Amino acid sequence: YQECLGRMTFEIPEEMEWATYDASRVWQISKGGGHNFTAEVTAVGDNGSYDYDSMIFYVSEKVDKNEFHNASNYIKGTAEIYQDHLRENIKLDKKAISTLQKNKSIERIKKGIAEMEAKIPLAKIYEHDLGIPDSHILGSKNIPFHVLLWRNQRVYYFTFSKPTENSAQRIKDLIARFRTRELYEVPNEPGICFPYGFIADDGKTAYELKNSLRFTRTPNVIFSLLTASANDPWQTRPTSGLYDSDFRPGYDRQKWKKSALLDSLHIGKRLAAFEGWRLDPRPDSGERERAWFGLAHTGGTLDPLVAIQVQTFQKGTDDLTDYTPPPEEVLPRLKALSQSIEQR
Repeated sequence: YQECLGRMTFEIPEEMEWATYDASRVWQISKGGGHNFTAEVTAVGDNGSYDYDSMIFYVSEKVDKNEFHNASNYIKGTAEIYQDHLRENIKLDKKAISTLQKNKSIERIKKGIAEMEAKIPLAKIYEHDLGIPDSHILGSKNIPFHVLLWRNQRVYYFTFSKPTENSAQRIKDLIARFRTRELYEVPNEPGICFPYGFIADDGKTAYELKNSLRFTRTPNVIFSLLTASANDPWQTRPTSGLYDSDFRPGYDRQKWKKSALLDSLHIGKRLAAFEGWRLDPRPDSGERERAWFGLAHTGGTLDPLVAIQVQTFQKGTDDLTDYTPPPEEVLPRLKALSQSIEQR
């Protein structure tokens, strides 16, 4: 009873839920942050990167086909808002130059003008027909980047950061190897998985993936899983999307005690330390809410980096109606999943 991410796979001790891009924000997937579970039950940066033309890519939860069109229309919309913004900024500096000539620096301004004046025709978005069904392929007049795919009630958004003069053909070649997938369907072929997605390939292209899981019966704990090919170009470290509010929580030291949380764990057969912190209510204060955090990782250097970030969310932080279970109830099912990890 498996599932995969990146180039590996793992069994699951029961029901689990992938974090997917928010249904209510699919219209602004163009502003891409990351998948969540809820609005506030989230890891930072749950998406995917792939060493095609610097590709970042996401996958939404099930939405109506209307959001697919909204996404495309937001891209087009913000792109002419930009132009307007450039057009007025061009004038605001032209007014600056004259205020100046009243009295070499004006030179420096006239280029900024000439260079955002050249930006204007390229800031316009157009639709490219590359003969792809149920799609919105947007881009400049010469070059496509941005691909929205409508597939099984979900939007899939791929966006290319370093496109080329040959982008049209490169986008049609890659999409050809894309394929939807369903929960627990494990491909039998070189490729990289993400939630409900898959991209067949040679097994040689560099990648970095991160997406959180949730045991459906324990919603308050999430497991951000992180994997990247060996010595990846984005230099993604085991703490990649973590940031320090996870390392030192804010708690009032008088009603909750913050004790270090130290354990050990297996990924494949390699053993790695899981070390983080832990929050529990002192016996006197009448509190039940708990919180813990933890991270294990095996590099990284001759095979893919695999890391596990765990974090906790509080009761009433969304649709969460119970207190966080303490780690001794979650960790066994985590270690079980952890040991089952293997490449494909």
